[PDB]
Amino acid sequence: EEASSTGRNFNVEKINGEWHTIILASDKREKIEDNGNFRLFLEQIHVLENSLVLKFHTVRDEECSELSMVADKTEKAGEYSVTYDGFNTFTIPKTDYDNFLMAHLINEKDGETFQLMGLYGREPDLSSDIKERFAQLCEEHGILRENIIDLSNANRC
Ligand SMILES: CC[C@@H](C)c1nccs1
Repeated sequence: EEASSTGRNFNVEKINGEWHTIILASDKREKIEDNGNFRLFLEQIHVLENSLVLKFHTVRDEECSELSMVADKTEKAGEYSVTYDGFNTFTIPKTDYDNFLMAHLINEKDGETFQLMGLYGREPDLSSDIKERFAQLCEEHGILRENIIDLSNANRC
């Protein structure tokens, strides 16, 4: 079972748990890049009453650093915000709770805006079909093949 966060049938409860950064794509590649700060490796989701705790790490030349953020429930169902290098809101366009998770986020800081999508898996790697499916969704959001980065095997600390 597939579900949207927007969807009337979404069980947030099941987003809970261990997740993995498999692919990131941005509108602004630099964010996704080597010393970029949207370059985050999801570690786990702890679902809360109205919030979500996301613990991730960042990696500057193979050394990792742990970071936890609290995204909260905005008024719009399935959507949340979190304050990070400006103001961010995100949704989960697609998930199957047990294997993959796809996100869509909107960073808006100082009048400047950028789009970021990610493919997260329950395991460090997902199939080429998913990556591909994840790849056609980004194209429909205006992000090109040169803007998608597969972190599937660098996602390990
Ligand atoms: C900053 C929030 C981005 C990176 C995401 N984390 C997991 C769901 S969306």
